[PDB]
Amino acid sequence: DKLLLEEALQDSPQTRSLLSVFEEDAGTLTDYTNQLLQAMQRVYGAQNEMCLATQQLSKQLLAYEKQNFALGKGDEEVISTLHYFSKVVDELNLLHTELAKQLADTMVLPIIQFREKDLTEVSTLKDLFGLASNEHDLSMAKYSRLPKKKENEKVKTEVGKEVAAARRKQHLSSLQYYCALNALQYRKQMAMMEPMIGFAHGQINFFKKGAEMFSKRMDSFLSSVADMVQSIQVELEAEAEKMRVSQQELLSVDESVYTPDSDVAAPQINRNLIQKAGYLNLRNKTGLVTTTWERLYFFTQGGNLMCQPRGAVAGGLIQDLDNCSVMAVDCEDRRYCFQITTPNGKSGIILQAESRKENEEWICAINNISRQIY
Amino acid sequence: YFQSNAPAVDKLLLEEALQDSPQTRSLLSVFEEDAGTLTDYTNQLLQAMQRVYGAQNEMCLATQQLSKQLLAYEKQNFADEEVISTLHYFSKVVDELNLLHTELAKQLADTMVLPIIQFREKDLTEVSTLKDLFGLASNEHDLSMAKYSRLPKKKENEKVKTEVGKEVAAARRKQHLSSLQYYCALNALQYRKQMAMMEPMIGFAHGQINFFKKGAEMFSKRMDSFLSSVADMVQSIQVELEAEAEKMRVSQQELLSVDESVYTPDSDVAAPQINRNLIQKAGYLNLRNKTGLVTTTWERLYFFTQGGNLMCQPRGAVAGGLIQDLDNCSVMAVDCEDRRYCFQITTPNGKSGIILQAESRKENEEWICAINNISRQI
Repeated sequence: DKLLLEEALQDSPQTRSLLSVFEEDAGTLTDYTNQLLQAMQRVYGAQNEMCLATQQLSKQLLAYEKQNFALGKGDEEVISTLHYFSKVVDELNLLHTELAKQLADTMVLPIIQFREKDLTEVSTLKDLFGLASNEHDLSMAKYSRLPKKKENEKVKTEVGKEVAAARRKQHLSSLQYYCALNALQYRKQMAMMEPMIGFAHGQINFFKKGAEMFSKRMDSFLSSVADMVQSIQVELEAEAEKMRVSQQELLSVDESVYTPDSDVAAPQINRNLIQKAGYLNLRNKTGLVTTTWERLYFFTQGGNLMCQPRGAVAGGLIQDLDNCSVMAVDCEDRRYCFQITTPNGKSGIILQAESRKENEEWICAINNISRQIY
Repeated sequence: YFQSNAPAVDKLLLEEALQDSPQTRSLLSVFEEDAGTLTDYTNQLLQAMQRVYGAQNEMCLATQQLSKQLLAYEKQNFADEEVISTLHYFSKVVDELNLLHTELAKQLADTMVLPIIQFREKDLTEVSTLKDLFGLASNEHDLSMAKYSRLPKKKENEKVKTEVGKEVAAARRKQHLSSLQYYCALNALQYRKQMAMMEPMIGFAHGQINFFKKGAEMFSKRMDSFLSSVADMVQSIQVELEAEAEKMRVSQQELLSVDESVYTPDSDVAAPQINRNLIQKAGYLNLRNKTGLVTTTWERLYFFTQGGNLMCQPRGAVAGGLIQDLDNCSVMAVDCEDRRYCFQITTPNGKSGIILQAESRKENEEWICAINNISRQI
C-alpha cells in the first residue's frame, strides 16, 4: 500500500486501481470524521451548557436575599449558607469553563482543522486531477483522428503539442494528488490520537483543582449545616405536636358554643363594662329605600366606637365621642337590633347582635360608657 | 445603638381562630403574602436546579455517544495499527467517565432536586389547598349568618329558629376547623422553609465531593505518564511524515525536470529510438471496435503481454483481460480509416485480426517487433 509517485506519467491501470482504494478509504474516512466531529462538539456543548446552568444557580441563590417577603427576611444563617453554596457553584463554573476552553482547542479544534484543511485539500486535488485527466484523454482522441495521408506537418505537430500540454498537466496534478494521499496516511493516525490526548489532559486539571477544592476540610462545614437543619426539624416536630394538642383541645368544645344561643338570662351579663368588641351587622341606606346589612367588627376605645372591616388593619370612623343614647329597637322585622342616636337625634345608627346575651350587653355597655360627660 | 433581643419565630396563635378577630385575619394576610413570594421563588429556583440536572443528564449521553464513535473506527473498511489500540483506551476512559456523570446525575436528582419538588408539590401545595378550602368555609359561614339575621322577631317560629341555629353551628364549626388546619400548616411552613432551602444544596455538594474524589483517582498520574508515551508515539509519526514528505518533494521535483519532448508524441519519426528486441509491452493503445455493420469506434485501453498472451484491462478495471494469442499470430502495420500508426494482429487462421493504434511510430514499431518476438517463444 505504497502508492509510489515515481511511477508514473502515463499511469498503469493497476496504479489507478490502487489509487481508487485510496479514494475509497478517503471517502469513508471523511464520512466517519464528521460522525466523530459532531459527537465531540456535543460533549463540548454539554460542557458549555453546564457552565450556564451553574452560572444561573449563583444568581438564584443570591436572589433569595433580594426577594422581599412579609416575614423570613434577614434569615442570616439561612442567607449565609445559600451565600456559601453560591460561592461554591461560582468556582465550579470556572472548572467547567476551563474544561470547556480545553475541549474546544485541544480536542475539538484538531478534528476541525483535519476536516477543513487536510481532508479538504485532498478532495480538491482529486477534482483537479480528474479534470486534468479528462482534458488529456480527450486531446488523445483528437490526436488519434489525425489523418495519415495527406497531412500538413505543421498541423500534426501543433496537435501533438496540445496533447503534451495536457499530458504534463495530468502528470503535475497527479503527483500533487498522490503526495497528498500518502501524507494523509500519517496525518490521520495523529489526527485520531491527538484530539483524545487533549481530552484526557484537560480533565486531569478539572479533577485536580476540583478535588482540591472539594476537600475533606470543606466537608466539616457541610456537616455543621446539616446539624442546623436537624436542630430545626426537632423544633418543628415538637412545635407540630404542641399545635396538634392545642387543636384537639379547642375542638373538643360542645355544640352549644357554635350555636348563636345560649338562652335568655342563662349566662349572666355584666352590665357595667367598657371593653366590649365583636361582630355585628350594620344597617346602611345603600340607595333610597334600599338597605344592606353588612357584618363588620366593632370595638370601643377612647369613648369612640370603631368599625374595622375584616381583613385590613385599623380604620373605624364612627360618630362618638359625644352624648349619645342607645336602646333596643325594631327594624325590618329583625331580632336583637339596637340603635344609637347623635346629640341631635338625627341619622341615628342601628346595628344587630346575634345572641341576645350580646344584644343587651352592648346596649348596657354604650349607655354606661357615655356616662363620662364631665 | 442596638442591644441584644429575645428571639422570635412567627406563629398564628390558634386560640384566636374561633374568635376570628379581623386583627387576627390581618396577620393571616401577611402570612399569605410571605408564602406568595416564596412559591414564586422556589419555582424560580427549582427551574435552575433542573437545568443543572439537565446539563448533567445530557453530559451522560454526550459521553455515551462519543465512545460509540471511538469504537466505530474499527468497523470501517480501510487499507492504523496502534490507532485502534489507543481509541479503545480512550473509549474506556469515556465509558468510565460517563459512569461518574451518571452516578452524579442520579444523586443530584435524589438529594437536591427532590427536596424542592416535594416542597413545592406537597408543602406549598397543601397551603393553597387549605387556603381555598378555608376561605370557602368562611364564605359559607357568612351566608349562614345572613339567614339567621333575617329571622323575624315577631311572631317567632320556634321550629324554624332552632333549625337555622343548627345551620350556624356547622359551617362555623367548619370554619373554625379549617382555620386551625390552615394556621397550623402556615406555622409549620416557617420551619420547613429554612430546611428546604439549605438542605437541597447539601446533597448536591455531597454528590460533587464523591464525583471529584472518585474521579481524581481515576484520572491519575499513572494515566498522565501513559499519555506521555502516546505523545511520544505521535511524535514518532510526525518525524516519519516529515521524512517521507521531504523525500516526495524531491522526487516530484526530479520527475518534472524533464523537457517537453518527453510529453510529446510529436517526437520526430526521424531518429526513433526503437527497441526491436523485447518480450514485454507495456502501453495504452486504441482498439478498433465494430458498433454495427457500418459504424465503428476506438477506445484507449491498456495492453500488456504476459504468458504468451496479450492482455487488455481497461483503466479502472479490477484486472483483465485476455484478448488474443497465446499461440500463432502474425502482426503487421495497417492502413485503417486513414488513421496513423495502426497495426493488426492476425489470428492463426490467416484472417480476421484485431486492429490497434499506437501514438509515436517509435511505439508502433516496438509493439510489432515485440509481438513477433513473442510469437517465437519455443
